[PDB]
Amino acid sequence: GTSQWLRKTVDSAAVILFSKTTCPYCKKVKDVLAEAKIKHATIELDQLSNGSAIQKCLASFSKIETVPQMFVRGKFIGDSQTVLKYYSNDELAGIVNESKYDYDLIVIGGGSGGLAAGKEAAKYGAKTAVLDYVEPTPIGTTWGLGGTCVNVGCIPKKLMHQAGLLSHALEDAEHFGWSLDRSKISHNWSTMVEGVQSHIGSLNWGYKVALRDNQVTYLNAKGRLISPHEVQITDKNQKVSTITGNKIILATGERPKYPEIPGAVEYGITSDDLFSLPYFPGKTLVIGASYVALECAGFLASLGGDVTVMVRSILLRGFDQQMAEKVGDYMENHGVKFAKLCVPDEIKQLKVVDTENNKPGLLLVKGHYTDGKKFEEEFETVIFAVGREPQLSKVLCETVGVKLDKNGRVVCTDDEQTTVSNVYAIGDINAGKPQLTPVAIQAGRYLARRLFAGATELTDYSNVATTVFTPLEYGACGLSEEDAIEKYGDKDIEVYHSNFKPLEWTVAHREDNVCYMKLVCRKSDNMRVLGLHVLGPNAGEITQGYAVAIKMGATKADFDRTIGIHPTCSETFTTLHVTKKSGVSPIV
Amino acid sequence: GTSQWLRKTVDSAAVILFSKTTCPYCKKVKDVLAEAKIKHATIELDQLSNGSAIQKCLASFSKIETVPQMFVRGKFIGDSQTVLKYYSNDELAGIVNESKYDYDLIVIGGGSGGLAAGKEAAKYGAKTAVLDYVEPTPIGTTWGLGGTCVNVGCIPKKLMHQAGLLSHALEDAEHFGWSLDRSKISHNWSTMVEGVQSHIGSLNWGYKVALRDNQVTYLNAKGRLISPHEVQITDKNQKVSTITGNKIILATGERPKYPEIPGAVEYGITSDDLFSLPYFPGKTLVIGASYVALECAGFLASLGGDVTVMVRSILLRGFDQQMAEKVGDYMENHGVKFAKLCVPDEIKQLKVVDTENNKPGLLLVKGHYTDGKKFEEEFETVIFAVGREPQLSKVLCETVGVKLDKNGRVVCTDDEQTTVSNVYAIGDINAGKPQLTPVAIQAGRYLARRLFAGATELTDYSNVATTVFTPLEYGACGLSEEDAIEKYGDKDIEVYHSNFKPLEWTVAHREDNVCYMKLVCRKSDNMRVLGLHVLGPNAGEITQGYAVAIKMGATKADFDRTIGIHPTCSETFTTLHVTKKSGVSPIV
Ligand SMILES: Cc1cc2nc3c(=O)[nH]c(=O)nc-3n(C[C@H](O)[C@H](O)[C@H](O)COP(=O)(O)OP(=O)(O)OC[C@H]3O[C@@H](n4cnc5c(N)ncnc54)[C@H](O)[C@@H]3O)c2cc1C
Ligand SMILES: Cc1cc2nc3c(=O)[nH]c(=O)nc-3n(C[C@H](O)[C@H](O)[C@H](O)COP(=O)(O)OP(=O)(O)OC[C@H]3O[C@@H](n4cnc5c(N)ncnc54)[C@H](O)[C@@H]3O)c2cc1C
Ligand SMILES: N#Cc1cccc2c3c([nH]c12)CCCC3
Ligand SMILES: N#Cc1cccc2c3c([nH]c12)CCCC3
Repeated sequence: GTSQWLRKTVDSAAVILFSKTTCPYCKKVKDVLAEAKIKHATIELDQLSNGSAIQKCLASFSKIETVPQMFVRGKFIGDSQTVLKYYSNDELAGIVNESKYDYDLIVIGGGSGGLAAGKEAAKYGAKTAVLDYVEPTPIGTTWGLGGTCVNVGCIPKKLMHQAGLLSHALEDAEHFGWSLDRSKISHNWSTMVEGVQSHIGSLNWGYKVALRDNQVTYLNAKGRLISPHEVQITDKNQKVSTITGNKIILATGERPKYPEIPGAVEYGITSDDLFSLPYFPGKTLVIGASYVALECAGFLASLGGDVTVMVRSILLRGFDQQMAEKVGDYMENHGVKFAKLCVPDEIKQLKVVDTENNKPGLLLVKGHYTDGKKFEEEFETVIFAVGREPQLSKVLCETVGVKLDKNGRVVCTDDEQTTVSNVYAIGDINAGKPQLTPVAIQAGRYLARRLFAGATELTDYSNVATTVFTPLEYGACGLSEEDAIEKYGDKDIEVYHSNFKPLEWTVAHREDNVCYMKLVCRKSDNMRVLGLHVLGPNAGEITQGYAVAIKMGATKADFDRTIGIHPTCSETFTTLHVTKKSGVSPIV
Repeated sequence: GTSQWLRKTVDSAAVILFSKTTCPYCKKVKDVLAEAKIKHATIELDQLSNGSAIQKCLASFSKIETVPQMFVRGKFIGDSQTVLKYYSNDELAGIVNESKYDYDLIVIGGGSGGLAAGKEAAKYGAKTAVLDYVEPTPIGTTWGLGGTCVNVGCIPKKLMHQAGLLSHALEDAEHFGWSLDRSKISHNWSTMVEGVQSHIGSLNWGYKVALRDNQVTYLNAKGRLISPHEVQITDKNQKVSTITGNKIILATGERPKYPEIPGAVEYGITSDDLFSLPYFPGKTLVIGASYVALECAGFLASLGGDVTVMVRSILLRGFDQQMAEKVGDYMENHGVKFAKLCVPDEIKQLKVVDTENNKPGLLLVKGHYTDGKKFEEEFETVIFAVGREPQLSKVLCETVGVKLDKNGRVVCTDDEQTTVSNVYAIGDINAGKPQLTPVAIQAGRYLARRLFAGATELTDYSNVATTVFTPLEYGACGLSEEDAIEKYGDKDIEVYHSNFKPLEWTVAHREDNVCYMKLVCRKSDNMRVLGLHVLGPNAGEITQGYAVAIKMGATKADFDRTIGIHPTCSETFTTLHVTKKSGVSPIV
């Protein structure tokens, strides 16, 4: 019970003190540790409804019953007088660096969650080190500390989204009385990349400073787990060496995948190259239909690019497919060409990349349709976006004993633990979890606090809100319509749906019936909202708030009784009434 | 009990039928009424957990116990065979127009809630009429059906907001690689008003069509309640006449207020004139500090106007005052001049409005500071925005017996009822209620359904979300910080707060620490979120979703455990930690 919790907190904490806020004698020892710059976690026993039980239970270790007690790395250090004896006699910081290992904590992977974990760990006294290498792309693209979001993901994509919507700011700017001529402005790619790279720069720097000011040894080195507590590192100078840690965290994320065909790796790029590209790609083939694939097709189009997407099977597999279809129909209606049910066979080269003039090469793409017909067409740039995958063999010697799944990802209990007890994994290599940057951040912080601070809080992986930043934005929460039938049966599912139109689009003369939204509720369980969907502007802002109501289990009636803000788009959700079952049309 | 509910539903319904979905004999009578185009409400007894009790209780009226039973205006009409006897013998529509009054329902006021009520009422068979007059402003400004939001409120203001933000689209458009020169574009006022007026036109028309297709007699006439069931109307031709109604609904909203000083009414305008102004106002005095006053100062500035606001007392009285201050400091830092603690004495005229050249007059404003000092300065346009007020004496003869409060508003029970039983009020003349367009809409629909359909649902007036559409937008939900102390005491209040910066502002080189947000929770009641506040872009979208969680009573831990969407602004709310109490700084 409580019994058993507290033996784990004492064992795993680097430095921990039990106390009471109403106590001079706890206060006087805190003061000694602030001054000697000794960092620690602290449990105020007068603040848990468990504190009496623990205060007596503590004695199993300390053979005493009173506050304060200080432990260092599982070992009882002493009460008040003995601590200040260790201090007055100049013996403190030598016992507080007593460790069977170099580091309390070694984090392989300096990305989203990996930095999140390290930062929170050193807060509570754990001697923490953090390791990052960026494997260069086939053409040599490489970036700075921070991981996939910062450098080749959510941050550079979304700014590049923003530059695309500004293409319709200027269109609309005319009808609202501004005296520009949209039809005579042009977008410049280099100037756009230059700023996006300037901001990424300042993120790279800010993380290095953050780590340095928390006492975290950053180690620009490729790291491998040979034994449970032995991590082996290799630097830029190719020097080898082993470091040791009590607890080891695996947070190395993923990297892009390539179709096995002639020409791919040679003459094609991916997401990692695109965001610091030194020239505008020009005519572009986007192979793939993931969110990454449509989003990148999206801003390329919006910045005057000539864009084509080659769709193997469906658009956005695993999302609601009505919204898929709607998402893509906006993009077709606004430029982006789709090659439907189609698949590459080989890339040949017609012109080499000209790295003096900032100009692309030129390509011949050869592929086929599923019905038989051929596919042949020329393109200046070919971007593959067909999936991401981890590469744990480079990182995790199969001999240590961590159970990978069939995909390549790690099997973890609901506290992120691997089949070796001193190792854990978070981020994209956790199996069957949401592969999202704030999800990683959520895991790495809550896990840190349980290893080095006695926290019990788990991460809730369910019902995590998402948004795709396509020309029209799509934001989502919960099950998609088709699944929620496949689980409770059509009869048990009612759906409320509606078109709409942002007030801003009225004067701009935009479309009457493209925006859409729907609630998928369960009849039998009090009409409980099972999933929520919206396509229109600012879907991220519109969605995120409803992620809370839903995590508390909201029903339709909660939506009905709550009052809207006007004029907004989001206020349509409070007044829905037309059901799919009814057959009444959802227009305006 | 149930007993008593059902005598009210039978009494007030114009035409109502009790039935069961599993019934051929109910079906066969519905078919007869669809064909004769007879409209009605319908209670399926096999769908309430009260249905057995009612089915027997019904007999108090019908002396029978079986389905279906049809009543018209409180009178039992017959079972199946007798209804189709009335029909085969060509006697139906004559009994279904049996009424002790011309209309079931007379709605004085053709605005937000007033139209909302009328529309929902005629759905369930009630012979409904709707009345609207627009009292011309002192200079003669007048508009079409729809009310204050449509014509001189939320719709024309917010589009005019939109034209203001597009002023910073074009600024930012440069840094994202677009080849315009922001510094050489100018805004044209006439072209902007022209479009906003085009959209309002199409709203005016759409309401007239809506009313006409629901069978609602629209009566462009000024209406007055002389007796409880007698309403007297006067048209454009000044013709008098009386109409009679069973139930009477008061929904005439409000109109603008004027300071009692020389020159005001003569040489000044208000909100009603501004939105169809035929010239750009130029140099403008904004007297007032309501939301209306800052919002209008806001877009005038953003469209290059030279703008000044004269603040009697505080900014935005009744909102959080930290957010007030922050709101205004953005506007000062972005142009808008504030004359602090200051008050007009008189307006004199230097030039008359020149209505050929589309040019304003010119004014001399004379006023004083509260400390003594004088105020004297010239201005091309003076906009008064010092409060709205109803004028019920024009509408409601004091002799009938409806209890007004001290302000001028009506006293209603929590079902919108006036001290006369057949009369009700909704919208801005309901006392002590939120004066918001979707609030009016919410009252007018739920009230309709209870008068003519047996509904029991009330409107929940508490915790209604708001947003001010100032240059920086401020959206709000719940108590403001100062109140939530004044009710539970400082010790019981914890506050979580944080700065932030939209990812979009990064490349645009906008400000590091202007955006702000905070959660005001109650320690003792499980840290329950009492109010929520945000200042940044898209506050309306950002807020509205959290209006639901809060209506279900969300606590901080609900925010902590829910996962964010990234990059958005809204995702800061899921990761708050710094408390005001702690004193840790909220920057970035
Ligand atoms: C184009 C794109 C856009 C995206 N947009 C969004 C979005 O808008 N929102 C969202 O929530 N998610 C988005 N994602 C997903 C998001 O990036 C991931 O959830 C996130 O990056 C996962 O973080 P992580 O901490 O698991 O690992 P990563 O961020 O991938 O970081 C792990 C780091 O460890 C390094 N590493 C690997 N092996 C070693 C080794 N042996 N030694 C040392 N270092 C090593 C890697 O190079 C990397 O820098 C996007 C992804 C892509 C590709
Ligand atoms: C500038 C401005 C901006 C606003 N912006 C917002 C916003 O963004 N969001 C929001 O929620 N609220 C906003 N409001 C408030 C919103 O307009 C009100 O809540 C709403 O208009 C109230 O509607 P109502 O149905 O009570 O009456 P009204 O909309 O005022 O309609 C009543 C109608 O009845 C007419 N009438 C009066 N007397 C008679 C009579 N004797 N005979 C016939 N007809 C008569 C009136 O002329 C009017 O047309 C704004 C208000 C203003 C002034
Ligand atoms: N299409 C599109 C699109 C997608 C998202 C946001 C916007 C905005 C405009 N167009 C948008 C024009 C001005 C208002 C903001
Ligand atoms: N200041 C300001 C302001 C207020 C509300 C929204 C916005 C946006 C910009 N400025 C904004 C620039 C482009 C992104 C959208």
